[PDB]
Amino acid sequence: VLYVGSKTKEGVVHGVTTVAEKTKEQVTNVGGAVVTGVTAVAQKTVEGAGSIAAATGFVKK
Amino acid sequence: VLYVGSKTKEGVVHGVTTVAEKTKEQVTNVGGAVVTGVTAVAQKTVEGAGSIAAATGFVKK
Amino acid sequence: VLYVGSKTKEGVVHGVTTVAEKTKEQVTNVGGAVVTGVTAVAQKTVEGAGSIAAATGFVKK
Amino acid sequence: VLYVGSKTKEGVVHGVTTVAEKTKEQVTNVGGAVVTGVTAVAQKTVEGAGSIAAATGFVKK
Amino acid sequence: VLYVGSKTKEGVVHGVTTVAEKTKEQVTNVGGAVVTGVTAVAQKTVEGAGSIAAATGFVKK
Amino acid sequence: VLYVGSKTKEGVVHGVTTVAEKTKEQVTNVGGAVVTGVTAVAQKTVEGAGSIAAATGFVKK
Repeated sequence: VLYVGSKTKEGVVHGVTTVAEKTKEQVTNVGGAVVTGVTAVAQKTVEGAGSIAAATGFVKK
Repeated sequence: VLYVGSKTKEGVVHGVTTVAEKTKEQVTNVGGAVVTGVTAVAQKTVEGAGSIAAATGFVKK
Repeated sequence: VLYVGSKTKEGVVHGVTTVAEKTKEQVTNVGGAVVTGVTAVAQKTVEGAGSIAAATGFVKK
Repeated sequence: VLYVGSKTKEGVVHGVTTVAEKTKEQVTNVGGAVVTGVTAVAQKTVEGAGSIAAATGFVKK
Repeated sequence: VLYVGSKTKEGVVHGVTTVAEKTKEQVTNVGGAVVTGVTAVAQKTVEGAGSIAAATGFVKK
Repeated sequence: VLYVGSKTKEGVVHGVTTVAEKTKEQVTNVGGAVVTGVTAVAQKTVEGAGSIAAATGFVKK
């Protein structure tokens, strides 16, 4: 890989905004996965054979 | 891979916005996945054979 | 692959917006996979054999 | 005025919102009035004869 | 004036959202009034012989 | 004026949220008024003959 005089963005995440003033969450999980709210996942390169890169709310049995 | 004088951008997520004033959330998940809200996932390169890159609300058995 | 003085976008997600004032959600998942809300998934390359790139609300058996 | 139990609003401004990501303003005012933004104005009563209540962008020669 | 359990709205504004992704304003002004944005006036009572309630972009001579 | 359990809003302004990432103003005003941003104005009563209640970008000669 060669760059000269370049400005490039790879796997970047930015400017994630949320606005509220009243919010209630009543999660009652027992055995799985519950994801609520804001999250940011940003990779550039991952190598694997059966791997999971960006899991949000994942169960595997 | 060669770049000269380029302003490319690759695998970006930006400017995701949610505006509210009243939110209420009730979940009663027992055995799977319940993802609710805002999630921002961005990659450039993934390698695999049985890989999963961006899993959101994923259940596998 | 070579670039000379080019501005380009590859695999991007921008300017996704939701606006509301009242949101009420009562999901009661019993073992499947429920996704509600906003998610932003963006890659450039996905290499696999039986891979999954962007799964949102995915159940597998 | 004899409220004996009621949920009321009397002259309110709520939930004004503006979404953008690129914005440029160029104003070269010389002798007047220029308004280029977001303004929220709300009253209940005004009095008097020569009265101005909401004067967003007003010139009075 | 009486209210014995009545939910009422008296002169309000809401849900006046606006959305864009590229704005550029180049107003040039010398002698008048210019308004080039979003404004929300919500009043209940105004009175007077020469009253002006909601003037947006007003010139008076 | 009498209240025995009325839940009342009388001249309020809430939730005027605006969102951007890139913003640039180039104001070159002379001898006048220029307003380019966010303002919140909320009154209940103003009393007076020659009265101005909510002036935003006002010039009187």
